[PDB]
Amino acid sequence: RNLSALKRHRQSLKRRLRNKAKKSAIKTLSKKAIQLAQEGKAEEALKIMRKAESLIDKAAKGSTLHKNAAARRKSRLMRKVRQLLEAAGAPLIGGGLSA
Amino acid sequence: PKKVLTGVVVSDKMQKTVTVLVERQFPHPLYGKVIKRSKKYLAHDPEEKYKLGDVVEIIESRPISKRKRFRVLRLVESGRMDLVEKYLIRRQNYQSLSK
Amino acid sequence: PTINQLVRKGREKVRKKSKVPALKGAPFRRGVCTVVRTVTPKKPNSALRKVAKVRLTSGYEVTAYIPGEGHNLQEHSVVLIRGGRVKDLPGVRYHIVRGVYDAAGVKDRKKSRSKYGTKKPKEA
Amino acid sequence: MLTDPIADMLTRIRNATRVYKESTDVPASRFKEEILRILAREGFIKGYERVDVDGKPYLRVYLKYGPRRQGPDPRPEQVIHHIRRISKPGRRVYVGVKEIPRVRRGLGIAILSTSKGVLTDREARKLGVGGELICEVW
Amino acid sequence: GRYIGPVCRLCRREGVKLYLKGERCYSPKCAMERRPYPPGQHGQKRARRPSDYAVRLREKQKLRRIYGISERQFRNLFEEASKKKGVTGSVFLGLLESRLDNVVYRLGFAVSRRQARQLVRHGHITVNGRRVDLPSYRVRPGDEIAVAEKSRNLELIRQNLEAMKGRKVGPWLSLDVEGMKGKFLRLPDREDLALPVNEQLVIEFYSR
Amino acid sequence: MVKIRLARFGSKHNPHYRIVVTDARRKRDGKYIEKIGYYDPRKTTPDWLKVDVERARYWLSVGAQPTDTARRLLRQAGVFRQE
RNA sequence: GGCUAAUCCCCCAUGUGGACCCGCCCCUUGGGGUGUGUCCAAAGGGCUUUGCCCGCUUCCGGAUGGGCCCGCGUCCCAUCAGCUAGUUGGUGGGGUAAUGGCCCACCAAGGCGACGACGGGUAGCCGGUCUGAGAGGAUGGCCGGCCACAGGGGCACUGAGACACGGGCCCCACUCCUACGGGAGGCAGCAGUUAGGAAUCUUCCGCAAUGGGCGCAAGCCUGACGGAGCGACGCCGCUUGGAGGAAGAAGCCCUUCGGGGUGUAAACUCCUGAACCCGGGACGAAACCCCCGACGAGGGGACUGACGGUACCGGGGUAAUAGCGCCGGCCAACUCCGUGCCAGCAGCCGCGGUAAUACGGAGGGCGCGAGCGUUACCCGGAUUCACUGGGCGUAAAGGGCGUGUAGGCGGCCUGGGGCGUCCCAUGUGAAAGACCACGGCUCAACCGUGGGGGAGCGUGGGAUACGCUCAGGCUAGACG
Ligand SMILES: [Mg+2]
Ligand SMILES: [Mg+2]
Ligand SMILES: [Mg+2]
Ligand SMILES: [Mg+2]
Ligand SMILES: [Mg+2]
Ligand SMILES: [Mg+2]
Ligand SMILES: [Mg+2]
Ligand SMILES: [Mg+2]
Ligand SMILES: [Mg+2]
Ligand SMILES: [Mg+2]
Ligand SMILES: [Mg+2]
Ligand SMILES: [Mg+2]
Ligand SMILES: [Mg+2]
Ligand SMILES: [Mg+2]
Ligand SMILES: [Mg+2]
Ligand SMILES: [Mg+2]
Ligand SMILES: [Mg+2]
Ligand SMILES: [Mg+2]
Ligand SMILES: [Mg+2]
Ligand SMILES: [Mg+2]
Ligand SMILES: [Mg+2]
Ligand SMILES: [Mg+2]
Ligand SMILES: [Mg+2]
Ligand SMILES: [Mg+2]
Ligand SMILES: [Mg+2]
Ligand SMILES: [Mg+2]
Ligand SMILES: [Mg+2]
Ligand SMILES: [Mg+2]
Ligand SMILES: [Mg+2]
Ligand SMILES: [Mg+2]
Ligand SMILES: [Mg+2]
Ligand SMILES: [Mg+2]
Ligand SMILES: [Mg+2]
Ligand SMILES: [Mg+2]
Ligand SMILES: [Mg+2]
Ligand SMILES: [Mg+2]
Ligand SMILES: [Mg+2]
Ligand SMILES: [Mg+2]
Ligand SMILES: [Mg+2]
Ligand SMILES: [Mg+2]
Ligand SMILES: [Mg+2]
Ligand SMILES: [Mg+2]
Ligand SMILES: [Mg+2]
Ligand SMILES: [Mg+2]
Ligand SMILES: [Mg+2]
Ligand SMILES: [Mg+2]
Ligand SMILES: [Mg+2]
Ligand SMILES: [Mg+2]
Ligand SMILES: [Mg+2]
Ligand SMILES: [Mg+2]
Ligand SMILES: [Mg+2]
Ligand SMILES: [Mg+2]
Ligand SMILES: [Mg+2]
Ligand SMILES: [Mg+2]
Ligand SMILES: [Mg+2]
Ligand SMILES: [Mg+2]
Ligand SMILES: [Mg+2]
Ligand SMILES: [Mg+2]
Ligand SMILES: [Mg+2]
Ligand SMILES: [Mg+2]
Ligand SMILES: [Mg+2]
Ligand SMILES: [Mg+2]
Ligand SMILES: [Mg+2]
Ligand SMILES: [Mg+2]
Ligand SMILES: [Mg+2]
Ligand SMILES: [Mg+2]
Ligand SMILES: [Mg+2]
Ligand SMILES: [Mg+2]
Ligand SMILES: [Mg+2]
Ligand SMILES: [Mg+2]
Ligand SMILES: [Mg+2]
Ligand SMILES: [Mg+2]
Ligand SMILES: [Mg+2]
Ligand SMILES: [Mg+2]
Ligand SMILES: [Mg+2]
Ligand SMILES: [Mg+2]
Ligand SMILES: [Mg+2]
Ligand SMILES: [Mg+2]
Ligand SMILES: [Mg+2]
Ligand SMILES: [Mg+2]
Ligand SMILES: [Mg+2]
Ligand SMILES: [Mg+2]
Ligand SMILES: [Mg+2]
Ligand SMILES: [Mg+2]
Ligand SMILES: [Mg+2]
Ligand SMILES: [Mg+2]
Ligand SMILES: [Mg+2]
Ligand SMILES: [Mg+2]
Ligand SMILES: [Mg+2]
Ligand SMILES: [Mg+2]
Ligand SMILES: [Zn+2]
Repeated sequence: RNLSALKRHRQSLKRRLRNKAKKSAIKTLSKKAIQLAQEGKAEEALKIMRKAESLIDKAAKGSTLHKNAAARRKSRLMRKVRQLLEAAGAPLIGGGLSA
Repeated sequence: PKKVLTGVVVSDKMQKTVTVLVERQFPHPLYGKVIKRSKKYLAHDPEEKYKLGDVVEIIESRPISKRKRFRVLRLVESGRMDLVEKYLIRRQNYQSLSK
Repeated sequence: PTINQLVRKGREKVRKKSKVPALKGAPFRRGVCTVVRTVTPKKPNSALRKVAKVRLTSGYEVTAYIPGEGHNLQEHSVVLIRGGRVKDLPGVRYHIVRGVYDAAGVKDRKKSRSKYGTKKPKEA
Repeated sequence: MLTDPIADMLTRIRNATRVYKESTDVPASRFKEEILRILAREGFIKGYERVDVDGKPYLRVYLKYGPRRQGPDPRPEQVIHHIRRISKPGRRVYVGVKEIPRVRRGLGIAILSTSKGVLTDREARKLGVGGELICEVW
Repeated sequence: GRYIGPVCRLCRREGVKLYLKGERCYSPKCAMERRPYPPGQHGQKRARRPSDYAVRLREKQKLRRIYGISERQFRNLFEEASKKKGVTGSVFLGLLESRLDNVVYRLGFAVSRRQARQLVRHGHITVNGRRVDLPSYRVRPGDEIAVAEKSRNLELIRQNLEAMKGRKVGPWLSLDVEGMKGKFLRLPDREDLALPVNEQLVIEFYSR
Repeated sequence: MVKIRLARFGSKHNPHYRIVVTDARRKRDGKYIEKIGYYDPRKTTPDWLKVDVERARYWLSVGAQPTDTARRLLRQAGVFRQE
């Protein structure tokens, strides 16, 4: 009995609590941006969207949120931000997106 | 070679979709006679261009939905309702032979 | 039949039905005896045939013929079932393996010892 | 309606020869004419010719038989010992080029309708094509 | 293990002379002389007409007993001959003649077939410089079949080759009597063998 | 990792190897991609090793990794010899 | 609760490049290029420490491996005829590496079925294998490919990759520990135990080979594997002697009592030398490694055995296992005695109620022979489900008759198309097996090398007789 593959399981749990955490952050930022786009605040929503994109690419850096899943999240995020922004648009910051 | 078939549009009633009937001849594997069997494919009509009774070509496509893997390539011969009437009569014959 | 009729309905394969539900399709099946009996034969013959009712390891209850001249088989002895019917005794669809598990081979049998299961004698 | 003209012609010939007739009138068509041409070239019939029966076109097939024989039944030996349609409506028969049969170990013929026309078995094999296997004759 | 026991009783049962005794099937003692009838209590009785299966069976038995093989190798070699190109009967006979022990008998090294099988089995026989003790070994055309120098001093071999002086050898064979060599030139054809056997009957026997 | 190794295809006490290109994760006697030689350890024939070098050169150019024994046999036929 | 290191984790910078929204272009489903804007990188260790090695980061591509999709093929029951509510489609959304009712909300009312839906029964599938003249039938053990499962059921985490046999969570059954609160388990891995069963092996040897995982390497791990063991379970090869030897010993058998048989068979004469004894004794093994050359090429060198002192070679050497089935016909092999519708044989026909070639023994014979029989099962014969290849007046079989739906089938002439049909080229048809040739173990079984073949499907091209289709025409069928 007592095979040291147990170690893997141990490590597994660690990695779980990492990935989860990161992922949660992403989501909580994404909504935070989208809401502000729905309420017509261009600059703040843009800032939050930039932070969210950075977080997404950093999660893609590790085994948490790797290949084009991250591109999916970024594409959906920027699409919804630019679309929701078009209610008396006024793209204040203009940084996060292409003019 | 993405498979290309030819059939008659036998059902209109769906949104952005047509039901096509595609026939096929082949020799019976033992008794050798030429037997003719048909099959209904669901084709994707994006512009609602094709109507009932049209003879169209169907092309193997990236799946649009469940049961939908083909798109209407082009119109071949428009408006021969005799085949449609044959299909309708065959389906209507099912009212008998039950109880 | 027309060719079109053969396309529509086609020839029907004929199913075989096993004459021997000595189950699992096994070559032999061991069981325990219930009766050791002497039975009268069918119309054209006349004799006293030694048979045995058997409960089987397959949960079956059959009747088997006792080959040879004399048998040591009794009411509660275990035996093996070989299969094969007796033409003149309706009911016995199986035979008994002699020299196996309780049923010693035929004594003073010197001609055919593969069947009837008796060991080779010695010549002084 | 007549449902198989080719088999009908073959049977007309079969019956006419079985009663030792001199000729037989078969309703005329180009395909029948080709079959008859192959037969005449292969020596199974004396020949044939177009004719008009009550204004409708027909084909007079002149059959040939053997010599009169000895003993009982002096009826001459048949030249068309056997004729049999193979690919009939309801079960069409098609053969490749390796699937062309040798009729009666070569003493007979197999008539094929191929892309290059109506040929015999030897003709189709030397031409290298297959097609619809119409009939055996030997 | 092939058939081992009284032999000339098979000289009698087949009704024809098959010299598996070597000598003494030549001198007036084969028991085919003055006793041609089959063995047993019913030997001298009248022979009822044999069925077709009987004829085919006795012919195949005649052949197999002549060559001394078992039915297993016999039938397997027969299937082998049937698969090859050519007449099954002549090919079968040539394959039986290609047996090493039968070649040793054909080259006159041994008096009989069984003696040749023993001379092979004990390693007294050389094939292309090497020893072979397998009687079922097949000799290809061109192989040299000699006697190992260890056995060249043997009295039996010198006796047999002493009698082989002036005697003739099969047309598909050749031998040097002093050097005890020999050569399987070619496969013998149906005519080359004087076997009193109708091979078509063996073929018809294995048809069933 | 696609590799180049040996598959034992002889019989008991009669080993015969096929020098073979295959993914390392399959059985050593299982399905392979290409058969690019055969090795006979007992050397019972005049030719007991053949390679067809240029194919091995290709498969090495794409990243196959030969076994130490496979590499030894490939070098014996000069897949690596570059003069 | 406290301390601490790193190729563990985080932030910033550099942006080769990449990702994303928007615009443009070329392509055409989400392919490629481009512009601006936003976001994104990393790690060190080792020595012969001035250089190299083992690594790390972003990206393009290659390779191998897979995911998803589609045409076609894939058992039985119609005494299973209607099935369907995420069910069919749409819009938007979620999820994934990726399409998708995969999931979700809203909208539409669809989808499938006699060309076998739905239901029930059975079943891993294939390369192949067995049989068969072939078509076909049957089968899928072993080897190879794919799938599925890891006590039963569900679920996700980690990761390039799992919904994970020797990982995790929960429910259920069972076994074990228990301080009664709670725990530990998972051989369909190699042996082995037990149960069940007619029945299926050693708790073996070994890392020497081949392959795998990690490592710079040395090396470690490997019940994959290479061998050995047990079982006539199969295949193949081999022995139980060879030659001489009586018009023919005894015994046994039959008899017409004269004899016939066992039978050259034995005894015996000579020769060879299975076993066992003695000695030599392997191939499988060359790299990794060392050293020269620059850790390359190249050259050369050296360590490395389970099998096993086995295979094999040389020497010596003894005549030294035979059994099983059958003998009425099919079917090859016959007599005597004994038993008397008893005792029994039997695949079918049938034997035995006083001469039994059919029961039991003997003698003799036939068939095979380290086998021979039996049972079960598959194909065969069986043209007895008939495509090849059958039938329906009286033998099984014309439906009581009609009307007509679907379907099947379609007169003559011309033309267009080229769907069937045919031809060529090519791709695919893995390996093994099968076939052919050569070869390696003294032969074979076994194995290697090479060659050939191949239905089907993909693509390109061609032919148009027939079938089809479209257009036109005709009157012999049909109708008026
Ligand atoms: Mg570890
Ligand atoms: Mg939150
Ligand atoms: Mg992941
Ligand atoms: Mg519509
Ligand atoms: Mg859709
Ligand atoms: Mg309905
Ligand atoms: Mg009676
Ligand atoms: Mg032959
Ligand atoms: Mg010659
Ligand atoms: Mg045969
Ligand atoms: Mg794999
Ligand atoms: Mg190179
Ligand atoms: Mg702490
Ligand atoms: Mg702590
Ligand atoms: Mg600290
Ligand atoms: Mg890191
Ligand atoms: Mg940065
Ligand atoms: Mg740049
Ligand atoms: Mg930029
Ligand atoms: Mg539901
Ligand atoms: Mg819903
Ligand atoms: Mg909508
Ligand atoms: Mg969607
Ligand atoms: Mg259908
Ligand atoms: Mg099952
Ligand atoms: Mg065969
Ligand atoms: Mg199957
Ligand atoms: Mg399987
Ligand atoms: Mg196994
Ligand atoms: Mg399960
Ligand atoms: Mg489970
Ligand atoms: Mg990993
Ligand atoms: Mg995943
Ligand atoms: Mg699983
Ligand atoms: Mg386990
Ligand atoms: Mg595991
Ligand atoms: Mg646990
Ligand atoms: Mg038990
Ligand atoms: Mg084993
Ligand atoms: Mg190793
Ligand atoms: Mg290794
Ligand atoms: Mg070092
Ligand atoms: Mg260990
Ligand atoms: Mg093993
Ligand atoms: Mg036994
Ligand atoms: Mg054997
Ligand atoms: Mg006497
Ligand atoms: Mg003797
Ligand atoms: Mg001696
Ligand atoms: Mg060695
Ligand atoms: Mg060596
Ligand atoms: Mg140096
Ligand atoms: Mg070197
Ligand atoms: Mg080593
Ligand atoms: Mg040793
Ligand atoms: Mg010796
Ligand atoms: Mg003796
Ligand atoms: Mg007889
Ligand atoms: Mg008997
Ligand atoms: Mg009496
Ligand atoms: Mg009597
Ligand atoms: Mg009587
Ligand atoms: Mg008797
Ligand atoms: Mg009998
Ligand atoms: Mg008897
Ligand atoms: Mg006897
Ligand atoms: Mg057996
Ligand atoms: Mg049968
Ligand atoms: Mg049949
Ligand atoms: Mg037949
Ligand atoms: Mg029947
Ligand atoms: Mg028929
Ligand atoms: Mg009949
Ligand atoms: Mg009647
Ligand atoms: Mg009747
Ligand atoms: Mg009637
Ligand atoms: Mg009636
Ligand atoms: Mg109609
Ligand atoms: Mg027509
Ligand atoms: Mg039609
Ligand atoms: Mg075409
Ligand atoms: Mg091809
Ligand atoms: Mg092949
Ligand atoms: Mg091969
Ligand atoms: Mg050889
Ligand atoms: Mg084509
Ligand atoms: Mg044309
Ligand atoms: Mg035309
Ligand atoms: Mg018209
Ligand atoms: Mg008119
Ligand atoms: Zn003799």
